[PDB]
Amino acid sequence: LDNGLARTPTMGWLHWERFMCNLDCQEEPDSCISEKLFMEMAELMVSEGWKDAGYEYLCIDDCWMAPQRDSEGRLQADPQRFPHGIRQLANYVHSKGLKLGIYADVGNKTCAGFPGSFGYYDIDAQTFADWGVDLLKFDGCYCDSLENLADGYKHMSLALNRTGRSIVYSCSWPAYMWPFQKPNYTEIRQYCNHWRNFADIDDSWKSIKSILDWTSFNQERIVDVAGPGGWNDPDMLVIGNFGLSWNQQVTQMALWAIMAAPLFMSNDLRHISPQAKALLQDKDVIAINQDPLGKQGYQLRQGDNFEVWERPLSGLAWAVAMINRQEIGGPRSYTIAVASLGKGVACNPACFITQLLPVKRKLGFYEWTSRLRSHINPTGTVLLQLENTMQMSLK
Amino acid sequence: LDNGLARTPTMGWLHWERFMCNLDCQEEPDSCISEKLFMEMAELMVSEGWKDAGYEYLCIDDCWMAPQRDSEGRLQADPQRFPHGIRQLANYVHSKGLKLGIYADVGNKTCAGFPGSFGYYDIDAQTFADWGVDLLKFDGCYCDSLENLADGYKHMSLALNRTGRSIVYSCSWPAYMWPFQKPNYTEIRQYCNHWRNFADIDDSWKSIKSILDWTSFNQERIVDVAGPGGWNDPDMLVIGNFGLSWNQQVTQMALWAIMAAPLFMSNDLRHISPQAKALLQDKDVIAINQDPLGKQGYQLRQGDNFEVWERPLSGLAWAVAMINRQEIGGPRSYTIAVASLGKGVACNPACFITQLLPVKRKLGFYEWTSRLRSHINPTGTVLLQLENTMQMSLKD
Ligand SMILES: *[C@@H]1O[C@H](CO)[C@@H](O[C@@H]2O[C@H](CO)[C@@H](O[C@@H]3O[C@H](CO)[C@@H](O)[C@H](O[C@H]4O[C@H](CO)[C@@H](O)[C@H](O)[C@@H]4O)[C@@H]3O)[C@H](O)[C@H]2NC(C)=O)[C@H](O)[C@H]1NC(C)=O
Ligand SMILES: *[C@@H]1O[C@H](CO)[C@@H](O[C@@H]2O[C@H](CO)[C@@H](O[C@@H]3O[C@H](CO)[C@@H](O)[C@H](O[C@H]4O[C@H](CO)[C@@H](O)[C@H](O)[C@@H]4O)[C@@H]3O)[C@H](O)[C@H]2NC(C)=O)[C@H](O)[C@H]1NC(C)=O
Ligand SMILES: *[C@@H]1O[C@H](CO)[C@@H](O[C@@H]2O[C@H](CO)[C@@H](O)[C@H](O)[C@H]2NC(C)=O)[C@H](O)[C@H]1NC(C)=O
Ligand SMILES: *[C@@H]1O[C@H](CO)[C@@H](O)[C@H](O)[C@H]1NC(C)=O
Ligand SMILES: *[C@@H]1O[C@H](CO)[C@@H](O)[C@H](O)[C@H]1NC(C)=O
Ligand SMILES: *[C@@H]1O[C@H](CO)[C@@H](O)[C@H](O)[C@H]1NC(C)=O
Repeated sequence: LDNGLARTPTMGWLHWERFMCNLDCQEEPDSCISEKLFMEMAELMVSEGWKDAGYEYLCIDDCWMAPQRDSEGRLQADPQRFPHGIRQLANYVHSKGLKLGIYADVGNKTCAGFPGSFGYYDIDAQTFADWGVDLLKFDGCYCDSLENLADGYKHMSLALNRTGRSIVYSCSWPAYMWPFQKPNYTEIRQYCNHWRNFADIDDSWKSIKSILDWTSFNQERIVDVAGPGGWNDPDMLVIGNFGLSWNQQVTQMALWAIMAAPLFMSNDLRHISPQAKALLQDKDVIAINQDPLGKQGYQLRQGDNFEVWERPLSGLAWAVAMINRQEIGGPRSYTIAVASLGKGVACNPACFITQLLPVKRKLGFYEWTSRLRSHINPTGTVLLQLENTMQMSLK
Repeated sequence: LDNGLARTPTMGWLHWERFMCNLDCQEEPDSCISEKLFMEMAELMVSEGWKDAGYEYLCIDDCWMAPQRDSEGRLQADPQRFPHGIRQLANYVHSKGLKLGIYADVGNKTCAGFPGSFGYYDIDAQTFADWGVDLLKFDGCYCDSLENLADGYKHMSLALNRTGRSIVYSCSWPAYMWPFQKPNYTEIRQYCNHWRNFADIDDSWKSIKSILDWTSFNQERIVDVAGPGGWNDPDMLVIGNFGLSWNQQVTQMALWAIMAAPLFMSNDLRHISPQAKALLQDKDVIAINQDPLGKQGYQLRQGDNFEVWERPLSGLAWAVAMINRQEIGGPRSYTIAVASLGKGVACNPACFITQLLPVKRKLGFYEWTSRLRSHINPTGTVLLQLENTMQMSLKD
């Protein structure tokens, strides 16, 4: 989308995976969807260094709205859970130097069953721009035909544009056309800042693998259409929650950098382990994700339960990820020829190699015909960065 | 099996899941299957308090033997990886106060392709007893028919008995029997100390869930046949490795106590986190597993992605596990009536409830008519212990 936004993948925090549609503030005041929850997160996004690492969008997913529209056709923030309304919440977020994201749906209802934006796109767009919303996640639930889906997403895109406010526009569009309708990604890119490609993520390794394999399998279709202003969205980071082992967490962070994915954490920032904080705030990895060239990586090869993914970076550099898919045994040795990496330009005549994950370590110079050995944990990933020695010497 | 062994589930360490069939001592000296590996583990089992916690079987899985039997048709310890042979290794293990486990296969070949024990049961049984072996894991690979499977397992059972040495006998029998017909568990418990119900296991939550669900599904056939001297084997503990989140590890430890399962760790004892050590060595949970009454627990109910498992313990005590199977969101609240627990005997007129996992915490006294609330993590488990207040007032 040509609105000058998301020139690098959007980063931030989205409540859904971690907190869901919890409406019981009586029994569960600390994890129900309320203005208090988002204020706490906003405070912490600053004080814990999340903003400094780059995460600046505090995003409300589903279940923020009251059951009915008001007498002027507007969506209403739930009276009990958001008594001070969205506007004040937006103001609070802006004062912390952050931006605010909200959620709506292209159909008659949101996925959780609350009011949809069908036949209200213009009204709803204006309401968001007025409050000071900076990002809209637009979901594809309860849409009766593919035609309405298309028009709806297109309509909201232009409806937002007319308001004159900069709003990052996030579309579940292509996800709702699977598998028997090929989405037009040229078309989707024209109207969206990023787009959800596949099924909802959850707190599991099964989900991550499912997402990775879908991406890699369909890579020819989706990789090249991504770039500054328009990204593929493999969904929220679930690092720091409950369902992933440490190695699986590392795999997500690494691969999301490779895929030039938006980085939306969905976790409890009040209760997050120091390791997780460190991984999610890793400077070097975030830098790979945020690489200004903005070219999405891809799976280079697979076999023997190993996977090699690579991504071209600005300054003729390269990120390379190696995944151990074998879910039995211990750290498994893997050896690749550096000549295979980066279409054979990366290490010609040579390249310097730094490991970024699971730990940072400078591995040194590897010439054009040399081999690299690593040991990768079951379900883990090794992430590397390759500087070409020709480029390196140039100032 | 009526050999006076495994009166409580056997505990120890088995190399397979963690180290597999690694034969490259050249490139990987520290994780290839060697005598050196097992000596290191033996040293550590003592010095790190594993023996004290109860783990006393150091077990060799597949890929210990040479490719060929010697001229007298005996299995040979691989010349490079076990140059001092099994007998010396056994001696070393005994001097540390531990016991030694070995692996063989009922068919023509082991799962990894090494010599099988078919037509050598007597010879092989004698070889083991001579060496000082204390436990045999007997696998069901490369068996052409189900009759041979049965006879083979029966034969080795008696072949071991004839040697006169006490040997814990572990059978993959029913696991390899399942993809054809329903196993006779009365028959299996006659000849086996414990029995594997599954193909294998791995370092994954997927595997744990799969094991739990099959066990609960088939609990009518299998739970009641278990008891002192004969146990259901849901396979190795994978805690402390790579593929499980902390919560999933807790779930495995808790449920393996409920199921009166053997506790064979498969991990690298040289590189294990303090947390994993603490959980694997947890005194109270091990005590539940090792409860002398020796009754296997069962799934009490399931629904809404919650599961309740319970186990009767001696002294009219009860262990109760509650699993959150929902793999999305956060700590989900769950509430049960204490009258439902322990066939309604556990908390009548009341019970004292202690939480053992994920942390230890005294909850208090609960009347027969009261409800208990917990919050359980996605893929986690809460493990409780219930003492009845009639049994408590009987402090005299
Ligand atoms: C509503 O839709 C309209 C119609 O597309 C949209 O207008 C477009 O806005 C973009 C982004 O602001 C304009 O692109 C700019 O064009 C100027 C002049 O040629 C350039 O100098 C700008 O360069 C930027 O990008 C560079 C990186 O690529 C940066 O280095 C530099 O610092 C600049 O930031 C930029 O390319 C575009 O011309 C219009 N298009 C048309 C046809 O008018 C408008 O933004 C939308 N409104 C809202 C509120 O969303
Ligand atoms: C080979 O197979 C034979 C035949 O099956 C097997 O003999 C059995 O051994 C067991 C264990 O040694 C014997 O069972 C015990 O018998 C005594 C005396 O009658 C009882 O006191 C025992 O009762 C309890 O007390 C013990 C507590 O100290 C416990 O050990 C025990 O679990 C009980 O709670 C117990 O029943 C049994 O008598 C024989 N059976 C027959 C028919 O001979 C032999 O041990 C096997 N040999 C080898 C080397 O494995
Ligand atoms: C998918 O959609 C895009 C954008 O609408 C198509 O590109 C346009 O094609 C139409 C012809 O119907 C032309 O009028 C425009 O000039 C094209 N615009 C651009 C920017 O290319 C594209 O052809 C469609 N692709 C498929 C396979 O249907
Ligand atoms: C929503 O509901 C109306 C009335 O039932 C229907 O005609 C319309 O097509 C629906 N819109 C979508 C996008 O599903
Ligand atoms: C081992 O091989 C022989 C020859 O093929 C066969 O007759 C015998 O049944 C096999 N044994 C088993 C248990 O598979
Ligand atoms: C299993 O077979 C044995 C004989 O081997 C017999 O005693 C017993 O009745 C059978 N049990 C069942 C459950 O069929």
